[PDB]
Amino acid sequence: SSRRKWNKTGHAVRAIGRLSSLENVYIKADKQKNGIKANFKIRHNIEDGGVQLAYHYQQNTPIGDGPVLLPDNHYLSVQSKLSKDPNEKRDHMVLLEFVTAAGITLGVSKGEELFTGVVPILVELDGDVNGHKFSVSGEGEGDATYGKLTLKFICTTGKLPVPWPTLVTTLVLCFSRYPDHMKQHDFFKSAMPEGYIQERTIFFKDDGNYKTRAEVKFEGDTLVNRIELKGIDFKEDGNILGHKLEYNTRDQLTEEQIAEFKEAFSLFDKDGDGTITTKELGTVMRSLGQNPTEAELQDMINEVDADGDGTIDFPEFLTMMARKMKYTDSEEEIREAFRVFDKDGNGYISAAELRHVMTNLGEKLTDEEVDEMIREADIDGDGQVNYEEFVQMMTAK
Ligand SMILES: [Ca+2]
Ligand SMILES: [Ca+2]
Ligand SMILES: [Ca+2]
Ligand SMILES: [Ca+2]
Ligand code: NA
Ligand code: NA
Ligand code: NA
Ligand code: NA
Ligand code: NA
Repeated sequence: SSRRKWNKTGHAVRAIGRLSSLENVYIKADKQKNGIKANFKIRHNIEDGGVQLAYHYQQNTPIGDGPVLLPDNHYLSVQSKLSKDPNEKRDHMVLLEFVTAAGITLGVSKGEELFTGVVPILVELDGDVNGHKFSVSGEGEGDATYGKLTLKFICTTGKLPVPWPTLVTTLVLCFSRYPDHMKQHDFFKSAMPEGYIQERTIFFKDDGNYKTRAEVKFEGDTLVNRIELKGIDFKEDGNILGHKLEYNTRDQLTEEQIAEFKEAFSLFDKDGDGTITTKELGTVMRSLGQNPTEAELQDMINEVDADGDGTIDFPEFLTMMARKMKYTDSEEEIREAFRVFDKDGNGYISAAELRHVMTNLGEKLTDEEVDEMIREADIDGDGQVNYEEFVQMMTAK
């Protein structure tokens, strides 16, 4: 009962953490190359705690001379699920994926006609990472109508020398659902059938990088992604070549974890109308130190604003807290979070610093309950909460 008094205030923090970060795929026109540029960050969980980041840079250039749609700035959201086929002797990856355009608020080309139904997909990649060659064959299909891909990947050369997740980004964004108001912004479909070239450089923080080059085009009725990948400067024992990444990753919101999110949701949603406004989000951040402009609040809300109505619908909110427990935060992000409470920087959250936050955030919290709270997390016994004591209060299971 003092336990969830953490889970509430902790999720409220990890929510402002999420709204402050850039988890999507940010697309902008590249008129220079009559094509587009994209950039996003990828979170790879490490099987024994922590996260590997992969900072992605992306060029798309069309293959033919056909006029193409060059979009205003928007983004995609991807939701990847990796599983195994249990009949499958070979090194493989079953990939389900949902891909949705958003980030233009409220107020078709020949190409789209080609994606109206279900389309066969074939993927062929030849890889060299630190000189370990491998090859990968995929088949599956894309209902563009829903933003759904289903694909199976086999490593044709035996054992893959890199964790499968690192390849997911590399192994067909022409299957994104664009909403009706955004159809004039789908370059990918516009470029079909002749195709686009998809070039990426992918930096794994504290490790090597991939250079990828991909022909994505129709061959008959089948959409085909052919890829060369070249990895350099990886560490023999680092997270990639040491296969130290989680494959599976946890997709299970216990009944009870959704309810933790609603208790949080309701800290922002002060009027209980089931949506969070710039006004309400401002109110909570101000009572927690930060002091952002109208501009920042709109851009934070627009990071998670599916319907593009300029507010966080209770559902839009759950989606984002689901993400933020699915993928591990970085040490930078946890520190930023700590420093919301550790309002002096000494590396310890005092009884008197928890009060300052709790009672600035608007809760009764008499000097009895405040201490019941501290004691909850205080493993080493010191009457204060240190950074590693904090990371325990901010994890699942
Ligand atoms: Ca509200
Ligand atoms: Ca919304
Ligand atoms: Ca302190
Ligand atoms: Ca302590
Ligand atoms: Na340009
Ligand atoms: Na073209
Ligand atoms: Na190669
Ligand atoms: Na690039
Ligand atoms: Na290459």
